[PDB]
Amino acid sequence: IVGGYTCAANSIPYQVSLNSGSHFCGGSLINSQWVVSAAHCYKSRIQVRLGEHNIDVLEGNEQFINAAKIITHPNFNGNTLDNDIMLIKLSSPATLNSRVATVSLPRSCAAAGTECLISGWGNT
Amino acid sequence: SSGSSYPSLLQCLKAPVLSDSSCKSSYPGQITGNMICVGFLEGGKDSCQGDSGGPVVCNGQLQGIVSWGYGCAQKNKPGVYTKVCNYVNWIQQTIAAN
Ligand SMILES: [Ca+2]
Repeated sequence: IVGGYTCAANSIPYQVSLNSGSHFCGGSLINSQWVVSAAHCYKSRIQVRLGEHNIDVLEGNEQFINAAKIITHPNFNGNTLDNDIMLIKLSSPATLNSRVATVSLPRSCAAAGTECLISGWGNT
Repeated sequence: SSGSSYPSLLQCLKAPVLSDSSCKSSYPGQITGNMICVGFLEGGKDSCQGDSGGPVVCNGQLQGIVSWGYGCAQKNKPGVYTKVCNYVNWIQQTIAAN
């Protein structure tokens, strides 16, 4: 995130970090077993790190759960990034609490001009 | 772990959904109906490498997944996001069967 601010710790409780040695992508927890992410973040093995704020320091709210299934959209186009969506099944259910929570799927598309919240550990 | 260039702490950004005509004119020939632009045409504020897969949440609902862009925070090159309101059935049915 370029030009953002630091989120209040654990104020984005649906945000996860995808880790294969180090952080490489984000995701969103949509139920206790499933993270939605981007298909171009696919790796054959992924550790999902929930409850994170500082991804370099153990703070005490983290849950580290390896993926059991990684499902890219069948019509993902790796050249154009069309259908860039992926689902990750946790090998055990996350424990939902005040720092690890789900985000609702949309009930309709957002209107142009709607204000949204974007988050991640990407380059600043 | 954040390695060479990522931040340690989770970053946040408030940004508006952009019109489809703004999106297509920012990225001629590259925008499908499964993509939405979110951000600022004046640049300066955007998602970037390492953010992909992460959320765009509007009014409590996941509307976007960080996907791609030309550069980061560049003028007339807002972030391009996977349009989640196209995929609720894919998501629910894939979860239900797996
Ligand atoms: Ca941590």
